[PDB]
Amino acid sequence: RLFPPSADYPDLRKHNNCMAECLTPAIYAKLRNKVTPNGYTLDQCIQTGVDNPGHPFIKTVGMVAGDEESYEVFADLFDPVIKLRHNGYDPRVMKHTTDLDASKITQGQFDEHYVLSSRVRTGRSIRGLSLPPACTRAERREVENVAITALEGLKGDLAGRYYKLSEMTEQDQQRLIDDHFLFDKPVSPLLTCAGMARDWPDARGIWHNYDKTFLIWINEEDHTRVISMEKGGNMKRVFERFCRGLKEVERLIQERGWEFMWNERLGYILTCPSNLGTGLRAGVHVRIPKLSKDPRFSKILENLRLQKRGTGGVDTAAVADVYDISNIDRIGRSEVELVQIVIDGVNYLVDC
Ligand SMILES: Nc1ncnc2c1ncn2[C@@H]1O[C@H](COP(=O)(O)OP(=O)(O)O)[C@@H](O)[C@H]1O
Repeated sequence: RLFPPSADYPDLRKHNNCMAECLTPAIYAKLRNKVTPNGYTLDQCIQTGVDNPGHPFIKTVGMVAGDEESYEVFADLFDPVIKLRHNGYDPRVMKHTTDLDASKITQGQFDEHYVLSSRVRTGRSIRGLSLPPACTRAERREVENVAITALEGLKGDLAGRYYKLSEMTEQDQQRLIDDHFLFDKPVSPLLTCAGMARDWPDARGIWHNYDKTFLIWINEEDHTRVISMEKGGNMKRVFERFCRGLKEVERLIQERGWEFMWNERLGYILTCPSNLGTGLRAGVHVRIPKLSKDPRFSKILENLRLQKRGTGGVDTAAVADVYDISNIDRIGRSEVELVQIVIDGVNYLVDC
């Protein structure tokens, strides 16, 4: 690079994201010239946190990984960012336990007068291929190809079809978005500034079973986003389908020699440090008219480990008091333990 490292130091005054709160002159100077084997840089990692000083509805991380090696090469920034975002989980000293045994959720039925729908998602990355911030068009097509091939192996109620977004009409896309089945077009500046809207919709698509109760998003926010959902509040069956579907998807992918990005410190590796560990967001849509307008609601959400979101997701506000309520933490606690903290965390919200 053409200047001293410090000449490139970003202006982060009035930036309220984890990256800006952890970046120091020392860390920046030490990492500016380091690169991953695929050539991903620190400036690319942090660009979204530099360009986006806030967000209208949620606290942001302000950095993304371009590849698996980003988390090693830029550990001096990612590690304190991970600790800050995940309430003390420290990948330098701790390890993460994966647990997808659905039987340990023995009771799971919400009051259907208040809770409209129930959903469990995670993400998975394929090792050897760059993540969405950095992937070339050929890497991204390869991800689609590896995913497509594996998912044709799914049987029974998990049988489904892949739909390329390039071959889907605007009318069919918008329908699926309005019915909470398909991702929005990446217009969010968090995503665009991280390089995650490049070449859209090339190699993006949705795979789903006929009932739309097991869905997989390909190459939007991650390589894959694996989703289980339905109308109502039966979290116990939703999670049994999630665990069964996910274990099979893994086996089908592993059958051809691909591995998921994973290590013992970070659990499953994904684009954004907010989705590390389990990557798991178990949630419901809930009509909480009285509980929402109360001034102490934000304190009850942060203490119960839950996040608030709009009816149309992270970038929207609530409509008709219908709030998206799900677990805030994703690493340090297992998938089982996180589902349990959503079953309990909603019932406090249904009573209160
Ligand atoms: N519990 C839920 N029930 C029904 N739809 C949901 C639920 N949670 C999220 N969604 C839908 O998923 C889509 C993406 O929302 P987002 O907040 O980005 O969730 P995620 O990051 O888990 O994909 C939106 O269309 C949103 O309405």
